[PDB]
Amino acid sequence: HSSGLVPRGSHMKVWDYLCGLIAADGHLDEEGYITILQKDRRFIDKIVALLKSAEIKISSLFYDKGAGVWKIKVKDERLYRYLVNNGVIPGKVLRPPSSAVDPLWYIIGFIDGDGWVEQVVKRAGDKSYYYIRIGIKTKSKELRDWIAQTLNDLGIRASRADKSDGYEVHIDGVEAWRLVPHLQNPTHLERAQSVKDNRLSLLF
Ligand SMILES: [Cl-]
Repeated sequence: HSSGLVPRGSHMKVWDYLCGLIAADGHLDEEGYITILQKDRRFIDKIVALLKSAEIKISSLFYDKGAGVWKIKVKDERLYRYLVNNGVIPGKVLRPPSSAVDPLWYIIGFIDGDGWVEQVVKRAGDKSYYYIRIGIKTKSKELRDWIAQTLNDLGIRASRADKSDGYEVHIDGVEAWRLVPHLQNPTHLERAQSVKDNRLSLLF
């Protein structure tokens, strides 16, 4: 019984997921093209499969040797319009998506596109307990604020931290484990699993 995939069918979430993914890792250009950038090729493969599923044709897929990333080029008017109507501004500060986008699925997409998984440590009676943190960093304060407030509204606790080079939202411990099954980025999934390797993990 296979799960943890981006939903399809009558309650599909492909576009909502892609909205967050592309907001995180994409750029829309003057010509009407969407370019999705990812370093990790096995994640690239999953994106390609999702786009195929949505009937979105790929114009090109090429490894930018300079930047060190794979670029998926897409030329699709309906997708381009959907994206620009959900805070994905063309050029080179993002806005939150509208109410019509499934917020949980946009946020998962965004985590997959540009978030990270790390192990943090809580110090208790002279011992170090490890637990996972999912983090997003963005230059848009408005988007960061919305991600945090939106997760809080869903009942998934999130905190905020302001860094010299950007605005962070943190989803820790149990809260992160509530998102992991939905993440498509295999690097996230492996790093989450690594916390169990510690002799002292807070939750395992
Ligand atoms: Cl944990």
